[PDB]
Amino acid sequence: KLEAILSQEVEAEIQALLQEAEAKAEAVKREAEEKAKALLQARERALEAQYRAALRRAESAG
Amino acid sequence: GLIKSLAEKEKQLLERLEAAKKEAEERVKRAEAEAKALLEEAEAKAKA
Repeated sequence: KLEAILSQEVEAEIQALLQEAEAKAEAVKREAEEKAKALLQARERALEAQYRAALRRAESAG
Repeated sequence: GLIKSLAEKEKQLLERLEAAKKEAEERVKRAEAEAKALLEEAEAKAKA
């Protein structure tokens, strides 16, 4: 039959789509974690700068 | 044959694509929501 052909045609597209769309929902979850990570790394860098500078200022004053 | 077999099957083959587009979008939206809220927490924290 012609109908036994057709059911294999949907079940084929509808797995490719759902693997593509779990390869976007994975990729985003990665890039966002590495984003979140880097936005606290940069937060680390700032704190040092502002404390190293500050201690020198208060020393020179005294 | 008879065209009523494949006529009323086509309108199920059509549903098999349709439910596919749904669960593609509705999954990638959640991840974007999880990213948005994650990078907001990373501000709330950084500023605190």
